[PDB]
Amino acid sequence: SMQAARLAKALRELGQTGWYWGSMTVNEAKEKLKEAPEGTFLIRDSSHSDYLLTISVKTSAGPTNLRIEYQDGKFRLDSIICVKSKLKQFDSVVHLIDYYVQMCKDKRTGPEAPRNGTVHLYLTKPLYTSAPSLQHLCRLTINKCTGAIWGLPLPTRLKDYLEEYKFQV
Amino acid sequence: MDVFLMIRRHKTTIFTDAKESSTVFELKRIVEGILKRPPDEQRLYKDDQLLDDGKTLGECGFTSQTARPQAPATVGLAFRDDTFEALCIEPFSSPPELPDVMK
Amino acid sequence: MMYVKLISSDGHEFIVKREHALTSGTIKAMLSTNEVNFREIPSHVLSKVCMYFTYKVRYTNSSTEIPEFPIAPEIALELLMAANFLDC
Ligand SMILES: CCc1cc(CNC(=O)[C@H](Cc2ccc(OP(=O)(O)O)cc2)NC(=O)Cc2ccc(F)cc2)ccc1F
Repeated sequence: SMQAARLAKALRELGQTGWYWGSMTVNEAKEKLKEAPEGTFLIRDSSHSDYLLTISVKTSAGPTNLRIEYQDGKFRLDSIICVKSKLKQFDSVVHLIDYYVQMCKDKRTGPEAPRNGTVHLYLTKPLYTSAPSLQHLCRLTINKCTGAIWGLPLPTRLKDYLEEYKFQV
Repeated sequence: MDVFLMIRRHKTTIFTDAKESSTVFELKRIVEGILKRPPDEQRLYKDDQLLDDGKTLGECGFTSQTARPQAPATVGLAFRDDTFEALCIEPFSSPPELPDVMK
Repeated sequence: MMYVKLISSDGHEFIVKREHALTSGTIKAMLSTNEVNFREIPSHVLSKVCMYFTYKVRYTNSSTEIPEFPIAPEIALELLMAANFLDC
């Protein structure tokens, strides 16, 4: 299926992040986030039967957790927290994260909670499981500079690499 | 604790690390193993200032926060026949101009 | 043998611990003389590569929070090609 193909790719991108912690319990995430600055986040498998993945993030009050939903080929933040029309849907979960990160980088969202009940996710920097490759670190930097990788002075083989992961986080 | 450094002379750079409590003399002992020049034939600098052999790197200013593995602090190195040479560090090549798309 | 010497195309020599140099898959093939001459990698790129060897070795585990590796936009094209040449 074109659905199953998009989900395989979603999971492929996730393995590229360096901040996917796989099977990690909520209490291991709470320990690993305890001393981190506000907004530090990771993604990990959900221990819940109906959810694939969970975001764990440091707030000023300590680590908290937010599940990610997958329904009919699309990812969104758990619809328990808000009406679904306010929870943007994505084909890839790294793209979902990238969006919320760019939202805060662009100061279109801050650590203060909104008063009108819309979505309040303050994310700054990921928590890496290990040092990612130097290739990937360069890819992250080129993604933060431009989205037009096909006009770059680069061999086609390395543009295919940049195309496999277009995110800024 | 750990301090990460580039020890530089002319066109030579050593990537090494030390402890913030390590002495300057301990640093020169590292240089000797790799460059085979005895410690008394060595002078080490932070910027344009000579470093007393008995100080710790900390008391010279090399903190962990300022000497990270991804951004090591630079130590200059000058060798001694009768005279000690001038401290001289050859710069790296300069990067090309950023392509327009990326500006 | 505890260290290896890496030489850029403009003649800069970089002395780094041999264990560090092995993070590069390309270097590990040759080494596993004690010098390697990169005749197409300039010093502004090669110095940053060596910093990455340090950072990679220090931060394999996660008992320390892994900080960010800063990469100026101006080297990132060349750094990409070097990183792909060295396979790290
Ligand atoms: C700012 C992020 C955010 C959060 C919310 C509300 N969130 C929750 O009330 C979550 C539910 C929850 C629990 C566990 C879990 O993990 P999972 O079962 O999926 O593995 C997934 C979700 N409660 C906790 O975090 C409490 C907790 C923290 C640390 C710990 F050690 C144990 C428990 C709404 C909007 C938001 F934007």
